[PDB]
Amino acid sequence: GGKTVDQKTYSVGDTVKYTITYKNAVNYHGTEKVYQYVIKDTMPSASVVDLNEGSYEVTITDGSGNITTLTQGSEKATGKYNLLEENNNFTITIPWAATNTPDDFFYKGINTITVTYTGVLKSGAKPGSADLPENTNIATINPNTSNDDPGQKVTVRDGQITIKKIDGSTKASLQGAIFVLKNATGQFLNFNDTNNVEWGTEANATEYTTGADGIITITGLKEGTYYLVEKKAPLGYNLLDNSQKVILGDGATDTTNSDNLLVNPTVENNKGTELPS
Ligand SMILES: [Ca+2]
Ligand SMILES: [Ca+2]
Ligand SMILES: [Ca+2]
Repeated sequence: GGKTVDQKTYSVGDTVKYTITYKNAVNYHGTEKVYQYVIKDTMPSASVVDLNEGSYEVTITDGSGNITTLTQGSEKATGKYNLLEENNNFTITIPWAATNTPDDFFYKGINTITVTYTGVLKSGAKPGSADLPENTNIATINPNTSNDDPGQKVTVRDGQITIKKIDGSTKASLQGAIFVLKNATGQFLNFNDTNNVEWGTEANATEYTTGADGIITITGLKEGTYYLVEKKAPLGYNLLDNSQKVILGDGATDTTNSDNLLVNPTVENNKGTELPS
């Protein structure tokens, strides 16, 4: 639709670039002179996507491709837009004519209004591919003082890996194993800032321990190929030599309800000699 984001999925802490596009901007609406367009954007909670205030680029593109880049201000004048930011939301008002009644229009023909801006994904975002109103924003664009536009929505997305650690023979769930997560580019996950996934050295990696249920949950990752690296085996088990590949997104296995952003790899462990005896 008319509201889009730059990536199909994100990791927590990533910059999300949003684009709002409105292609029907002309000088009359009904028989009424258009003297402004109002763009209102209601974002998710800032605990989910935190708007970067002041990040806007506002343009008008005419039918020939000519671009006018607008600048911020309250004056009713060509080349301007007014901004109000409150509560993680914003409203942009673009004056369209020098006066409100019949001329003194600033722009001619059929124009496209584009607003680009950014936000930052935070820890409250929900993972997966389902209907997620909490991850969704809505932008409306209306002439003059109308509020009838039903708006354009987009949902930011991320993924989750639920690791289950078992004994390869008995299939029992095993507590106390320690893993780190590696990406496809040689780096290790540091998720110590709960609002920001980071990738770096192994020494700086976050260590995850399998719980009483054998599980580790890592929530808030971009699609891609990851590798589960065992740092400590459960008590009595041999340390696994090699990592286990886990795909999140296209190509995923072990999905929950066919959702390739909710994956459930099982890692098998091998009892060490003393434990079979
Ligand atoms: Ca130009
Ligand atoms: Ca109305
Ligand atoms: Ca980051």
